[PDB]
Amino acid sequence: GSSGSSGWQGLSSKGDLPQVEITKAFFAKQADEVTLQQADVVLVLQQEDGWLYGERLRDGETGWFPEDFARFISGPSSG
Repeated sequence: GSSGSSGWQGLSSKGDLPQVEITKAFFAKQADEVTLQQADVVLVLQQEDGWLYGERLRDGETGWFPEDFARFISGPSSG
């Protein structure tokens, strides 16, 4: 299959939310900040001029992550 598991299905709200790839690890210092790795994926949840909140698809950790440490894959389209 694709990795085992034993818990809840998930239960989360999301669709086409914005995603950014962490160019470099982002060691969380605060209690709101989440630790990210290089070339990671985080589902943005709340965009705050300065900090971008999301949930790491890795484990599902939801914290605050700066853009400087990520690259908007697709969101602010042009067309």
